[PDB]
Amino acid sequence: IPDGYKNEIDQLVKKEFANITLFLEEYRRKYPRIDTSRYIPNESSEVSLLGIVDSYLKHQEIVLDTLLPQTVSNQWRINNDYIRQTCTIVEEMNIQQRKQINDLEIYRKR
Amino acid sequence: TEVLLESIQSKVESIEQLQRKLQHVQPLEQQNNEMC
Repeated sequence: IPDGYKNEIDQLVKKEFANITLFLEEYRRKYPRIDTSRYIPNESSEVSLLGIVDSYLKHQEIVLDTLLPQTVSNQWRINNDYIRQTCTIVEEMNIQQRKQINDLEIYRKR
Repeated sequence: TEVLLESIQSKVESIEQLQRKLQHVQPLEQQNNEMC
């Protein structure tokens, strides 16, 4: 009985039981360390010149040189093909485990 | 600051054009992200 004998035996087993890094782990408490929230805002009228040039121009020039297209979609789709080779390998192992698992149960059945 | 206002305008308009054209591979991203 998948509802009586298991419940019965469980009670009998129950009755016999009645008889018988520092920085990382601390951050886990649930707060990430704040980063530099400075570069994005700034102010023309406000304080500090370096922020204008020591924050925005050079990074924007590096951005415009970095922000690209020369290769475009070819570099992306080349990596997409690699992901498909990686995926099929896992499912082949899913099969190999599936066959040997059923094979062991098959021997028990006899 | 005005020089940068020129750059922010010229560079960001090019970045917005480059970004919208690229679209984060948004179809290739979904292709790549759904495979992940």
